[PDB]
Amino acid sequence: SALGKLQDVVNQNAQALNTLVKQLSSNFGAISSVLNDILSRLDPPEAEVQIDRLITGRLQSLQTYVTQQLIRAAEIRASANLAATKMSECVLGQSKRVDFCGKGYHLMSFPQSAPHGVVFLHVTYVPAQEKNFTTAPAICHDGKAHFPREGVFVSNGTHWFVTQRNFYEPQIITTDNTFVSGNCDVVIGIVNNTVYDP
Amino acid sequence: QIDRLITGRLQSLQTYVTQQLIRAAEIRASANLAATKMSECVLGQSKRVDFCGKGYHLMSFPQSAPHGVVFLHVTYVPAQEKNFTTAPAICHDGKAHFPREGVFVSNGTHWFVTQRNFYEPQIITTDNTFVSGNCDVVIGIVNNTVYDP
Amino acid sequence: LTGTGVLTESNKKFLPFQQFGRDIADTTDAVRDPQTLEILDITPCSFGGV
Amino acid sequence: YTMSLGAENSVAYSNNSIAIPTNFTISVTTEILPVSMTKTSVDCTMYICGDSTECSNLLLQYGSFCTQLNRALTGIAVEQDKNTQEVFAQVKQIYKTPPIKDFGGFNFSQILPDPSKPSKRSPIEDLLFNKVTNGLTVLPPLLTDEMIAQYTSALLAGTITSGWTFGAGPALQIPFPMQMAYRFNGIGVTQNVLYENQKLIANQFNSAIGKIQDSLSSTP
Amino acid sequence: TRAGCLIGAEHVNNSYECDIPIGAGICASYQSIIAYTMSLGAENSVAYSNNSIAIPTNFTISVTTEILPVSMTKTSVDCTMYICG
Ligand SMILES: *[C@@H]1O[C@H](CO)[C@@H](O[C@@H]2O[C@H](CO)[C@@H](O)[C@H](O)[C@H]2NC(C)=O)[C@H](O)[C@H]1NC(C)=O
Ligand SMILES: *[C@@H]1O[C@H](CO)[C@@H](O[C@@H]2O[C@H](CO)[C@@H](O)[C@H](O)[C@H]2NC(C)=O)[C@H](O)[C@H]1NC(C)=O
Ligand SMILES: *[C@@H]1O[C@H](CO)[C@@H](O[C@@H]2O[C@H](CO)[C@@H](O)[C@H](O)[C@H]2NC(C)=O)[C@H](O)[C@H]1NC(C)=O
Ligand SMILES: *[C@@H]1O[C@H](CO)[C@@H](O[C@@H]2O[C@H](CO)[C@@H](O)[C@H](O)[C@H]2NC(C)=O)[C@H](O)[C@H]1NC(C)=O
Ligand SMILES: *[C@@H]1O[C@H](CO)[C@@H](O[C@@H]2O[C@H](CO)[C@@H](O)[C@H](O)[C@H]2NC(C)=O)[C@H](O)[C@H]1NC(C)=O
Ligand SMILES: *[C@@H]1O[C@H](CO)[C@@H](O[C@@H]2O[C@H](CO)[C@@H](O)[C@H](O)[C@H]2NC(C)=O)[C@H](O)[C@H]1NC(C)=O
Ligand SMILES: *[C@@H]1O[C@H](CO)[C@@H](O[C@@H]2O[C@H](CO)[C@@H](O)[C@H](O)[C@H]2NC(C)=O)[C@H](O)[C@H]1NC(C)=O
Ligand SMILES: *[C@@H]1O[C@H](CO)[C@@H](O[C@@H]2O[C@H](CO)[C@@H](O)[C@H](O)[C@H]2NC(C)=O)[C@H](O)[C@H]1NC(C)=O
Ligand SMILES: *[C@@H]1O[C@H](CO)[C@@H](O[C@@H]2O[C@H](CO)[C@@H](O)[C@H](O)[C@H]2NC(C)=O)[C@H](O)[C@H]1NC(C)=O
Ligand SMILES: *[C@@H]1O[C@H](CO)[C@@H](O)[C@H](O)[C@H]1NC(C)=O
Ligand SMILES: *[C@@H]1O[C@H](CO)[C@@H](O)[C@H](O)[C@H]1NC(C)=O
Ligand SMILES: *[C@@H]1O[C@H](CO)[C@@H](O)[C@H](O)[C@H]1NC(C)=O
Repeated sequence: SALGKLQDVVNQNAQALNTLVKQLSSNFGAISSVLNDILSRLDPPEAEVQIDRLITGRLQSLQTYVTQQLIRAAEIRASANLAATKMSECVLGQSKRVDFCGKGYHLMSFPQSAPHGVVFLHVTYVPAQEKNFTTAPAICHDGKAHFPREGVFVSNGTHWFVTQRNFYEPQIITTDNTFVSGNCDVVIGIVNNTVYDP
Repeated sequence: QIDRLITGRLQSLQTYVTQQLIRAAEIRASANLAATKMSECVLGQSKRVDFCGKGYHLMSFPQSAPHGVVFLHVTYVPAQEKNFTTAPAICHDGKAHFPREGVFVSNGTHWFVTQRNFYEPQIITTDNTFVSGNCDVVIGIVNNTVYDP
Repeated sequence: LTGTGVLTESNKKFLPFQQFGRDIADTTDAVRDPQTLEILDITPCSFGGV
Repeated sequence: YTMSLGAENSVAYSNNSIAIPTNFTISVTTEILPVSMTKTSVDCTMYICGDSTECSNLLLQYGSFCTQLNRALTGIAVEQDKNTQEVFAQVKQIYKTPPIKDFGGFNFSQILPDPSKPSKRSPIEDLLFNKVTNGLTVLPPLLTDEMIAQYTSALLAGTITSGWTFGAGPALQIPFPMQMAYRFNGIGVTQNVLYENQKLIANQFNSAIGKIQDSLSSTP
Repeated sequence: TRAGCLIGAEHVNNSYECDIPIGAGICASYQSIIAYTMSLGAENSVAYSNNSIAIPTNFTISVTTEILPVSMTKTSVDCTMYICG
């Protein structure tokens, strides 16, 4: 049941065609469902009535089929527009849109052809093996508040480090990866730690 | 007589099913849009303009509604703007300095560098500027000192 | 008037001239029985999808 | 009258002047999107004919029209449930908020579920539910209102306690001011601005959420 | 059930994932056929506190499939030949 989405479209189209042709076997209240039988068995004054009943029944069946095909074509067009958007934004580039190109942080995507369809293999980055750390919004040093330039302040219990947000890579808190804004009296939850100067 | 009633009622039922399918397509499109908003505004922060509210989108909250969803978009709107005199680059020591992340502003007498979406003036230093070329190429470069820590 | 349904007691205050009642579909929903003049509610027999 | 398009504003453009914001407003806006319809099923034979055997015998002369209509209505009915699954059932973990609502001044009582209500809905969701009022059958939705509210509660707990981490993998806890600072960096504003003005930002957020509830309660 | 009367399926008090949807929160499965209230998911209380963060120490490169239909079978019907031969 992996490729059920394509199979449903194929089955619906084949079933619609099958039902439309099955509608020819119905007489729609006439004496027979066959036009040739009416032409060989009856005179034209009654034959016009019988073919009129068959014509209105078959025309109603064909109009119903065309309407269903138009609605399904609109649905498939919407799906194809979505697939073209995924081809542009997941395969030809890296997308920041959450869950548009797979579950997780999207890295890349690969297109594969399928019968009346496309299969996108979304290669994504999933975080794993997370660990607790004690965190602080800012570091107080020399009466100044230090904030991380790109990472986050973490503590393993005794020492404070700065690391990137999506992977644990502890580094010494220096003046190169932090910036100074204001004193320590304003930021709620600022902790005291040294800031190394290269 | 029953045939006349059957054809009338069958036409009515087919008509009802036809607009039900059209409305189903419309509701399906709206639900796909709502699922996209739930994925991109609630489960992440979206850079798409006006997709998750008016303003710079911060976060979003989903709320259930009868046959629907209500998104509370929390966005950041700039306010209390102030005029400043700006320059593309700072000329110092025969070199052109450009902001790494901010913009050069002047309150009338002194030049500073600030972030683009909030006024926070800072001293123009080498830490927040980068050097590319001399002062002869950039149109509108102004003369100001660049502090060295 | 022919039909199928369950005949039950009713609390509909029919006016003296009034004999039967009709729903939106125009199908009869209540009737006044002759001979005894009582008002019987007509509720369609249980049906549904299997 | 001839309708106005907008208030006229002339932008003071010049080649060497810029406008820099000195303040901000935390604005909460509502967006209402329909998800599903009422699942309706129509018995084609009963609608056209009722209990008449002769009518059904004459209806069989027209073929499989009734099967087509029932199949289309069944497809619509399952499509509504699929729509509700796609919108609300995007998490396989039911996250819960901590009992202590210490989020650094941020108040979420108007959007978190109310324990006092038997429906386990938020006050905003309760107000939203209060403000919305012959062969035919109405099928109930697969997800009831309390389970949809539970899904929204799980999404709210995930986005409050974990930010966007739960949507991309395991839910990683983070303090809410730090998460807000991350969001501030996403829109290009430094963390210091959020931390220095944290009480003001929390107050503005609470005021905006209250204004949302008042606006929903005051607009028909 | 709110959806209607269910005959032949035993009702259990345990909650599982939805296998066959019945309606009104009721789903059915085979294990005899059982009927149950569908479990939305596993409970996961995130250990929130005002000064603790969770940082990933590892990662998984996950590849997922997304199947999207693009086209249908191009069918043409001769209206005169269909109705009249
Ligand atoms: C937190 O991490 C730091 C850095 O990895 C640890 O400090 C080191 O600990 C080892 C183990 O005894 C020592 O050999 C090193 O000399 C330490 N380095 C420094 C610079 O002091 C620290 O022990 C960790 N703390 C905890 C509680 O795990
Ligand atoms: C972090 O360091 C600052 C200063 O080094 C500490 O602030 C001092 O606190 C004591 C007692 O509260 C006061 O008597 C001093 O006047 C404060 N000095 C300044 C400059 O503010 C602060 O308490 C330290 N915090 C922690 C958690 O160790
Ligand atoms: C532009 O801003 C700077 C910095 O805020 C102002 O410089 C300070 O002005 C105050 C008030 O006159 C003085 O007390 C300080 O000594 C000044 N600092 C320095 C380093 O000179 C400056 O006045 C502002 N200019 C205008 C026109 O508003
Ligand atoms: C900015 O500074 C530069 C150099 O300090 C100025 O360039 C000099 O301008 C004088 C006056 O026109 C000339 O005589 C020199 O030959 C120029 N030197 C160079 C290296 O170009 C420049 O005019 C200053 N601009 C402003 C607006 O003050
Ligand atoms: C920046 O300066 C410009 C011009 O000095 C200001 O633009 C004027 O604003 C007033 C007040 O509405 C209008 O009556 C004028 O017609 C505007 N002039 C032009 C040329 O547009 C502008 O308001 C200033 N910006 C701020 C934030 O004060
Ligand atoms: C930025 O705007 C906020 C309001 O959005 C200002 O906060 C108000 O400050 C005044 C006086 O300081 C108080 O009377 C109001 O009650 C405050 N309102 C709120 C909602 O807190 C804030 O002062 C502004 N800051 C700057 C620098 O302009
Ligand atoms: C969070 O917000 C709620 C509602 O906005 C606050 O509850 C109000 O508390 C005050 C005083 O306790 C009462 O007078 C109001 O009637 C309460 N409102 C409602 C709707 O119950 C609540 O105090 C805020 N703070 C916390 C920490 O929950
Ligand atoms: C971070 O610490 C918290 C609490 O110290 C951990 O949460 C507990 O995890 C155990 C293991 O399943 C549960 O039995 C407790 O009920 C949890 N407590 C709370 C309050 O949620 C959490 O697992 C730690 N995180 C990591 C990655 O180890
Ligand atoms: C991060 O996770 C990967 C697997 O997801 C770890 O790689 C495994 O390491 C163990 C022990 O070293 C081996 O027995 C396995 O064969 C490795 N698997 C693969 C696919 O290479 C890796 O060691 C983890 N890294 C850390 C630092 O924990
Ligand atoms: C966190 O909460 C504890 C109480 O549980 C309090 O002592 C501490 O000051 C708080 N820290 C911050 C940064 O709010
Ligand atoms: C801006 O226009 C003025 C004339 O109005 C001109 O003197 C000045 O050089 C221009 N600056 C730039 C950067 O184009
Ligand atoms: C016969 O019907 C009349 C009303 O038409 C009623 O008044 C009378 O009581 C009935 N008599 C009997 C014996 O049912």
